Amino acid sequence: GYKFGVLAKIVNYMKTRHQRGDTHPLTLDEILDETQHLDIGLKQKQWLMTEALVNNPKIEVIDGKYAFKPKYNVRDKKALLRLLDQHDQRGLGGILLEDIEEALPNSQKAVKALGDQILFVNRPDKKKILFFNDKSCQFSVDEEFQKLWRSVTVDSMDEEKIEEYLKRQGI
Amino acid sequence: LRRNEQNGAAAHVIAEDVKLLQFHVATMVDNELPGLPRAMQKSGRPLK
Amino acid sequence: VPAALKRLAKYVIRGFYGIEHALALDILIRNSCVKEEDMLELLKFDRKQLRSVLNNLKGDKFIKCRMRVETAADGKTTRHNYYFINYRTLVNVVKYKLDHMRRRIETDERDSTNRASFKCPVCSSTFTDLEANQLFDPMTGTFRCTFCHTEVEEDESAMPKKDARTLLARFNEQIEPIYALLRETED
Amino acid sequence: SGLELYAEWKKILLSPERVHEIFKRISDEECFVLGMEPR
Ligand SMILES: [Zn+2]
Repeated sequence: GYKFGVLAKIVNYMKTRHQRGDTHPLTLDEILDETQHLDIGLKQKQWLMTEALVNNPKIEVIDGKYAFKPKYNVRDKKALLRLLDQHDQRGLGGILLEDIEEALPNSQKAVKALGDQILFVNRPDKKKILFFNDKSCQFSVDEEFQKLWRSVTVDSMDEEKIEEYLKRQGI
Repeated sequence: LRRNEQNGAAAHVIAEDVKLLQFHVATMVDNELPGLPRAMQKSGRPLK
Repeated sequence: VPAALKRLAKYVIRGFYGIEHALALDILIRNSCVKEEDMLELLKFDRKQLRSVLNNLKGDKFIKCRMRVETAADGKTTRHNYYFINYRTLVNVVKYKLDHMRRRIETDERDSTNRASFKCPVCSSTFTDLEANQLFDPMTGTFRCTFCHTEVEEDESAMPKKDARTLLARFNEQIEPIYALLRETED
Repeated sequence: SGLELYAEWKKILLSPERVHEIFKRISDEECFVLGMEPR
């Protein structure tokens, strides 16, 4: 095909820039010169600028020149914790640890610094999902109690038999 | 099944396990059930 | 919808139930009526694991389930599921887990006594005081199983019972606070 | 359907324990009506 893999290459170049650490936004024509996109037609570049650059969430537009959003990815562990709290409040859910890793250097040290406040759940793809803990309410469950729970099955109990058990026990 | 219930295993796991238990019990009572698989003896000979 | 009912549901679910299920109960709290597919999207969990949890929830009838059929614009057959929490059902089901917890403990101790004291190592099985004294012969002058030909000691039976008695007291202390919450609910 | 029961009014699987509990709830007098000796 034509004019798709080139866009993919530009986006990959942006990730490479971010592994470089150049926060300063760059001109699209200069990016093309670096990526050997001069051969491509100008009209495809204009269509990219008008539509695809804005659609891409990672990309951002500043002073008429396009670059990634330094706010989107996590930069400090405190902001990661605050984002987790906000996500818990608004029901967003956890965020993928691979994305957080490529976002933030030493993200594993950030999680170690979190400690108990941060809850991580394993996934079959090994991706880690992070959920903020609830400060307001703290409870402890013991394994023997959970087992004593586990055995009993209300599904065995028939609903009429339920209301009957309350009425029998005189309350 | 007892270990699965003890561990609180998946509900679908317990359901399939109960289905297999029912199949085994009903097959022991009668191996000529209508429209159901026959329980062999690992050699192609149906169990009595 | 008085806040007391919500407080009861929150406290019981958060203290005496599972975290993964509490995650779904959070969605149930957020909205009274939710699509099953929307519950999936909010949960962000695999279909098979969610369906296992939903089968458990169906068995315990914590949240009532209804089936609704409507005609889509495309016209293809579509099946739509609605789950919503019912306070009246939930209160009884929860109280029921709580109540049978105690019947279990009483049965455990009934069983501790049921076990026979005499036990013989060569035999490797429990023995009734009945069988032991019959095996005893007046001429020999000492009780002893006829079969194994070794003395029987009952001290081994005593130990586990004492251990269980300690566990029961801890359970009572841990279950002591939820009853006040239940009372506030009945208020 | 084979060796499993389905109760449809919508339609749910009927586990053996449900029938066990229903039969236990049944009274002895109803057994005579159903032509089954209770004892
Ligand atoms: Zn002996």
